Amino acid sequence: PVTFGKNDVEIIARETLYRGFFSLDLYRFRHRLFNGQMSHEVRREIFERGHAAVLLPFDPVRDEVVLIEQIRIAAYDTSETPWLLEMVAGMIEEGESVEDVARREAIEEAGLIVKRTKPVLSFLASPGGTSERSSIMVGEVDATTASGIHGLADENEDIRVHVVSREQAYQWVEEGKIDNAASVIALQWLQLHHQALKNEWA
Amino acid sequence: MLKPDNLPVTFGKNDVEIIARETLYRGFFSLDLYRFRHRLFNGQMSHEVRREIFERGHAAVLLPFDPVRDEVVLIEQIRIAAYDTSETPWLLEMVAGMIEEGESVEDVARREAIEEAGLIVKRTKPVLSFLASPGGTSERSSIMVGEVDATTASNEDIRVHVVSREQAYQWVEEGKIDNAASVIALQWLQLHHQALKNEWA
Repeated sequence: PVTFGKNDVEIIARETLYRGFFSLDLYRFRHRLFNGQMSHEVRREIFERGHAAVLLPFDPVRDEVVLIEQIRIAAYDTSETPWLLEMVAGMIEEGESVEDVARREAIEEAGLIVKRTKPVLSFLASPGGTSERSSIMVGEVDATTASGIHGLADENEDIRVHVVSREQAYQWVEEGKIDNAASVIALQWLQLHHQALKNEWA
Repeated sequence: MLKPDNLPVTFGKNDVEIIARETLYRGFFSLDLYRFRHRLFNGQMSHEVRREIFERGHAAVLLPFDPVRDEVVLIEQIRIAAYDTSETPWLLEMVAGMIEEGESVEDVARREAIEEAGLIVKRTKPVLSFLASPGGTSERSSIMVGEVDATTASNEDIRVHVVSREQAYQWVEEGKIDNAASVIALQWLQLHHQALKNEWA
C-alpha cells in the first residue's frame, strides 16, 4: 500500500511555540506529493504530550471489565459531563516499557494486581494535530478486588472504580456512554476477541 | 420539575465549576489553560485545578463502505505528527474533515468524500462519536458509515485505496492501520458488517 517513507520527507525545522506541562511545536517540512514532486514548505502546529500506555482490565472468569471514572475537563464543551468511564492508563516516562506503565497504573488507579498481560493495539489518537501514541495492553484481573473511593483524595487524579460485565461495557460503547478513543478501541477489540482470550486464559 | 438526565457516571456539569480559561498560545490551533474546581468522590470540593488543553476543533469522519462488493475505500496522506513513532508518516485513513460553523457532521462527511476520494455517498448511518484523547485535547470526532459504490472511487496530497473489508480489518490487526478514527470505524464495521449489508440490501 503506502510507499512513501522518511526519505520522502524533508523536515526543515521544528520549533516550540509554547512549553509548559505539555508543548505545542511547529513542524516545518517538505514532502513528496503523489505525482512524485516535492511540496512547498508546509507548516503544522503539533500538540506534544508524550505517549501513553493503556490497560484493559479484564476478568476472564467473571467476564467482567474494570472501568475507572475520573474528570476530563477537556471533554466539557462537547459532552454531557466531564467525568468519563475509562481504561487504566498513564504516561510512558523515561525508558519505561508499555507493560510496566500499564501494570503500575492498574495498581495506582484501580488497586488491581494484573496477572497475565497481552499486547492489543497501538494507535495514534489524532495524527493531524498531536504526536501522541497510545499502546493498549489487556491484563488478566480479578475484578472482585478493585479498590474503592479514597478518603483523602488525590486531587490530581481522583478516581472511582466501576466493575461491569463485558457485555454491558460493550453496549455502553455502542450507546456512546463510553466514548474516549482508548476505551472504544480496547472494548471493541475485546468484543472481537473475548471468546479466544477466555479460552486462552481458562 | 423535569427529572434529571441519566448519567452512567457519578457527577455531572453541575458538580464542576470552571473559573476561567486562559490562552497559552494562539495559532490556527490553540493551547488553553482551564482552571476549575470539581466535586471529589469523597464528597468534598477540590482545590483549583489547572490543565493545559489543546483546542483544535472537531471532526466528521466517514467510513466508505460498499456492502455489495464488501469493500472499503481508504485515503492515504502524510500526517507529520506520526513521524516520531511510525516507520512512515503516510497513513491509511478514513475520509475526514473539520466541522465548521453551521455544518452538520453529515454535510462535512459527504463533502469530504467528494474532494478526498471522489466518492458520491449514498446512504449514511451514524456510527460513533469519540473524544480523541480527553486528557489533553477537546477534539471530538463523529464517525458515520457512507454507502458507496467502490468502483466509482477516484489527489497530489491524497491517494485513494480500494481494498476488501477483510483486508482493511486485517491491516488494523497487524498495526498497518493505526490512527484512532480508522481503527474505531473498521472495528465497528467488522462487528456490524452483515447487519449493515442486510439493511442496505
